Amino acid sequence: ITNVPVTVYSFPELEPRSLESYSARHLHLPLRRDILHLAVIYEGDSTRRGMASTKTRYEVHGSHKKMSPQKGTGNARRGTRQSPLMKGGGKTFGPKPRDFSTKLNKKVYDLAWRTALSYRYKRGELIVTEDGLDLPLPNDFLWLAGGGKLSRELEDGYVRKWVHEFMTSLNWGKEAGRTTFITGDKRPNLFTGFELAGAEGRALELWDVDVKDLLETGRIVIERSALKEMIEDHQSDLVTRGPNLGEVLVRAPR
Amino acid sequence: ASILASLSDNRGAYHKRIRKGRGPSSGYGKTAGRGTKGQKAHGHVKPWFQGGQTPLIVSHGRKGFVNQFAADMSELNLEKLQEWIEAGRIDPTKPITPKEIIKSGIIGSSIKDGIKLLGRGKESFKIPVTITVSRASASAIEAIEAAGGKIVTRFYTKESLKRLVEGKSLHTDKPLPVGKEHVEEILAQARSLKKKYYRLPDPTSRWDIEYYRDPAHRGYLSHQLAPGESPSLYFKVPTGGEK
RNA sequence: CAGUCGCGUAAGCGGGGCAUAGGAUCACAAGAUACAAAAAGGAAAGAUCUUGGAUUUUUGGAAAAGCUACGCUAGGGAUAA
RNA sequence: GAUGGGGUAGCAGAACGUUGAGUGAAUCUUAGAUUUUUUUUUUAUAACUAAAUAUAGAUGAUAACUCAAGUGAGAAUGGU
RNA sequence: AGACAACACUGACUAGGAUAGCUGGUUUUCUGCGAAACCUAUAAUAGUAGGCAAUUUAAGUAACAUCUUAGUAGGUACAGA
RNA sequence: AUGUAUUAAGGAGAGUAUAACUUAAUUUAUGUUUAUGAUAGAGGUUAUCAACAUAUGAACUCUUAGAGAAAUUACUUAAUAAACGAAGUGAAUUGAAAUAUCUUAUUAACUUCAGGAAAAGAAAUCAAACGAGAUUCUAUGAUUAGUGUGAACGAAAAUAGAGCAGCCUAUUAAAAUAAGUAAAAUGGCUUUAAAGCUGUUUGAAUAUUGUGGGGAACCUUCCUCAAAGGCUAAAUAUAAUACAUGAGUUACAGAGAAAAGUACCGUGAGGGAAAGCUUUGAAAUAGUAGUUUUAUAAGCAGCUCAAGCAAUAAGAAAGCGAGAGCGUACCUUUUGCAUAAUGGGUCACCAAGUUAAUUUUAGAUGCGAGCGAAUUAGAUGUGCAUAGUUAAACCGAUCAUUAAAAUAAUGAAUAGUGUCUAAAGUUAGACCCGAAGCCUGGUGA
Ligand SMILES: [K+]
Ligand SMILES: [K+]
Ligand SMILES: [K+]
Ligand SMILES: [K+]
Ligand SMILES: [K+]
Ligand SMILES: [K+]
Ligand SMILES: [K+]
Ligand SMILES: [Mg+2]
Ligand SMILES: [Mg+2]
Ligand SMILES: [Mg+2]
Ligand SMILES: [Mg+2]
Ligand SMILES: [Mg+2]
Ligand SMILES: [Mg+2]
Ligand SMILES: [Mg+2]
Ligand SMILES: [Mg+2]
Ligand SMILES: [Mg+2]
Ligand SMILES: [Mg+2]
Ligand SMILES: [Mg+2]
Ligand SMILES: [Mg+2]
Ligand SMILES: [Mg+2]
Ligand SMILES: [Mg+2]
Ligand SMILES: [Mg+2]
Ligand SMILES: [Mg+2]
Ligand SMILES: [Mg+2]
Ligand SMILES: [Mg+2]
Ligand SMILES: [Mg+2]
Ligand SMILES: [Mg+2]
Ligand SMILES: [Mg+2]
Ligand SMILES: [Mg+2]
Ligand SMILES: [Mg+2]
Ligand SMILES: [Mg+2]
Ligand SMILES: [Mg+2]
Ligand SMILES: [Mg+2]
Ligand SMILES: [Mg+2]
Ligand SMILES: [Mg+2]
Ligand SMILES: [Mg+2]
Ligand SMILES: [Mg+2]
Ligand SMILES: [Mg+2]
Ligand SMILES: [Mg+2]
Ligand SMILES: [Mg+2]
Ligand SMILES: [Mg+2]
Ligand SMILES: [Mg+2]
Ligand SMILES: [Mg+2]
Ligand SMILES: [Mg+2]
Ligand SMILES: [Mg+2]
Ligand SMILES: [Mg+2]
Ligand SMILES: [Mg+2]
Repeated sequence: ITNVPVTVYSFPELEPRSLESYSARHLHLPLRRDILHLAVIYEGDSTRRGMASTKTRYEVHGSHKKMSPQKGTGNARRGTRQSPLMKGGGKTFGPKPRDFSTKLNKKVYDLAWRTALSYRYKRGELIVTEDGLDLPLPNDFLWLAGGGKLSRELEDGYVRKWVHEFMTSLNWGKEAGRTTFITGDKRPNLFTGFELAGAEGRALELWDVDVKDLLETGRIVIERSALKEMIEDHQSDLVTRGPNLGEVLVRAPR
Repeated sequence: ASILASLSDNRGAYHKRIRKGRGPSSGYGKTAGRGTKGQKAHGHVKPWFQGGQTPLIVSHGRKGFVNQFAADMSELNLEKLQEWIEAGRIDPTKPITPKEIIKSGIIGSSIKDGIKLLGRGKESFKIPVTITVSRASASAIEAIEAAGGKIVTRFYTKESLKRLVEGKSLHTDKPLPVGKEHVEEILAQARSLKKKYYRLPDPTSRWDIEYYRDPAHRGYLSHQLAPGESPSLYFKVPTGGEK
């Protein structure tokens, strides 16, 4: 079949409420290890700082006078003191601050983004959720935190406990790998809840996700709108002349 | 186990790395593949050096010159123009101007000094079109008209073609009128535009003027000629009779 | 093969000499070709073809004299006592 | 009941090891992780078994795959 | 006196800025193949380039080597005057 | 190392509560918040058991009045390093396989002057018949045009980005619009012959009602601009300080300096160290212990054969080895080395095909007559290929030569492009170590 379904769940209860349809070239591509490899190694080269510096014999401090007479000493002839053979000499082929970044075609990088997204779809590790996804922290606790009655120490000591027992019930905690929450924008509860308890998972903004982030944890919990915006930006391989992108087969029962 | 711990490139993609001067059993050890105490081992030989013998470029000399004033045309064939019309990429009902030729991808993404229509596949071209190019071969002018079309070779420049695709200049297959009579007619057309549109330049040199002033090339300036007049600005058609 | 000349009845022969011993480019000079002509019309200076002047004789083509026992450095023992 | 088997200059292919990084908020460790040694085995530039000595819960070690090099020294009247 | 000018003077010391067709050195293992010291040119003859030609692995083969049979080129050893 | 922010004169001597810094070397006050902070006590030397903010007393000598042998004299409310900027002057090593033109190189260096930056700057600019619209910095354009015998050197238009600002009534005080000037000859610089700079000798014109300059020898038409008068912030250079980042260093590393321009060397200019911590303890080397062999023998000390000794005990033989035989170290360099040819006292550590740009190839892989990049509606951003041919254009699936042409012949025609891995050509230190010498600025009688 050319199109594959994508169930949309309600994050708190994980109830299937809507059904969307995506192309088979979006979430059902063959697994290409070479293509995924080239996109992961391409991202590491860009994150590298590449600033290591070393001095050569033409940069080491000191005078370029000849150390000893050419003849008559009875020792090996020597020139300047900055030679690689001397004690404090410079490294000939030492590291220098340069650019470690490589290039990768946009169409190849966009194929690896959808190949890593299909690897999670066929394994059941891609759980799309309705927009607005945020950790449903208790209401009374949120009333105290905002009030300022609770201290910072206790405010963090509770979130760490709730997030732990909330992720173990869902079997999404450190036991079953970890979870990555990908939302459109930053959310207070979600992002602040996974900054204090990071062993259970992490949260990321759509603009801060890489092909490597889609393969690290155990599952990817992405919003409905975020997923559509991720495939629309990484379909340069497909739309060059369309394919089903978020078509609603079953609408939410208002 | 983990997906990140199981990814790799195809084996054929990887090639042996040769680190010279790292032992005898590597095959590139002591001398590192240089030989034994020569100029190629101690220093470097100039690339142009032949041992002292004079090169052929000096014995024979460099022949000819490189023309720095020749125009660079984007060659377009009828074999390819027909394929674009059958595919729905060039609407033949409307005039096929340079703006529509460049934005169609038929001559590529490179804009050059002009576009010349060649006559490859002229025997299979039977679509009536109204094309306007910079030049056209004799074999293409008859094929375009044999099918019931119209062709006009206008004068363009590299900057003029860019402004056409950029919308900064409107296309027109007629030269600018000269004379006091037309001053108003043209000024009125400019006011109604309500937008700054650059004008397409006209040929100023002797050659370019003569190229578009003759009917053989279907030049846009051919009207300025008489049935007995010649396109040349200097030569004239002699008279044959008893004198 | 094309062009067009000579000799010969004709067939045919002739792109120097019975054969084997005369160096380029660049620059310069004399002719032709009509290619390009730095806004444009011309031109200059260039390009193509033909041709000429060379102990360019270290003749695949640098405009070039010596001393050191006051001597120096890098090598060779690939050449000496 | 396949064929082939010395090698300098030199050309070519396939690997190991070293240092750092990714997977790694991973795995293992007083029921002994790590211990420059000794020992045992395995077609083995390597790892492994066991022993002896000391005592760490991570600023510890680590398989596998991949990434990047200040990556491999009996030879320079070499340097410290 | 080529004497002296603060270890140095046929031109001091010091800082900055070189080259060396020359000499020496160039670090782990396994596996496969495997030369040349000849020709031509060179301000060359310790060098270098182009060939011959070592290697890699793809297209070809009426390839290449050897013998047999038939044929051909050319004048040595020998022998002769 | 880079980036960001802020700032725009640096050092020394001697002295002092030895965390406290200037003979006052631990001054004196104010406001706020103080555990829900900030990021109901004890303690004035048994001290500073308080942080932030805002004020405040003191702060010596020399560089630095004059003199002089700087830190002295004698006087007195005496006082400003380097790097970067501009102009002037201006080499040589080097390459061309020598070497003169050339290159190195409007370089290094020196001199002057100037500020926190400076310089430059709102067209007598570029373009080409369409138009752009000051200066400065980065990239492409561009191993291009072009010059040069060569080796090599080498633009601009334009595009992208950083900034963006225009004016004379200049936001700081300036013009009655510029004559010994433009320009020419000649001697040079620069350079493509133009334009620009310049010593010498000469020497114009008055605005598109077409006056003057420029558009790369030169004339002409046209286009464009308006010299001989000026102002202007930002993006840029350098240094100091703070902070951020790191498949950067972790003690022979990083820096020359983890207490450093100190110790020490030199008359001097100048040269210039070693050295961390409580952890771990490798090899070489030295003195011993256990097992074993050794005083009739001519061993690169290994290898082949091997008696015997060696475990107080059931089991279990590592090691040392008499005796017999084989074997003339290693590397480099050479036709050829045990060579009495080169190099090494031993061990440990440092120590050599790397990086960038550009130009290619193979393999793998993405797209595909397109590729790549870059981006409500439109446009925007190098390049390569898609058509070949010729000296070159016209021409064109045909083109070139045949002084007219013409199948007469001959030659040339069919998937590209991006990325990764690896090997490479070119230019840079270019795999590493090593000269004698040349030039410039300083030092010393
Ligand atoms: K004498
Ligand atoms: K020469
Ligand atoms: K050129
Ligand atoms: K002015
Ligand atoms: K030891
Ligand atoms: K020795
Ligand atoms: K190394
Ligand atoms: Mg020097
Ligand atoms: Mg160092
Ligand atoms: Mg890489
Ligand atoms: Mg070899
Ligand atoms: Mg080689
Ligand atoms: Mg090679
Ligand atoms: Mg050698
Ligand atoms: Mg050689
Ligand atoms: Mg002209
Ligand atoms: Mg000769
Ligand atoms: Mg010859
Ligand atoms: Mg054999
Ligand atoms: Mg072999
Ligand atoms: Mg141990
Ligand atoms: Mg050594
Ligand atoms: Mg004498
Ligand atoms: Mg003397
Ligand atoms: Mg063999
Ligand atoms: Mg031989
Ligand atoms: Mg010669
Ligand atoms: Mg030589
Ligand atoms: Mg005979
Ligand atoms: Mg004073
Ligand atoms: Mg004074
Ligand atoms: Mg430039
Ligand atoms: Mg004026
Ligand atoms: Mg003048
Ligand atoms: Mg002029
Ligand atoms: Mg001039
Ligand atoms: Mg002028
Ligand atoms: Mg001109
Ligand atoms: Mg150090
Ligand atoms: Mg250490
Ligand atoms: Mg005995
Ligand atoms: Mg020896
Ligand atoms: Mg070390
Ligand atoms: Mg090392
Ligand atoms: Mg290969
Ligand atoms: Mg072409
Ligand atoms: Mg005296």
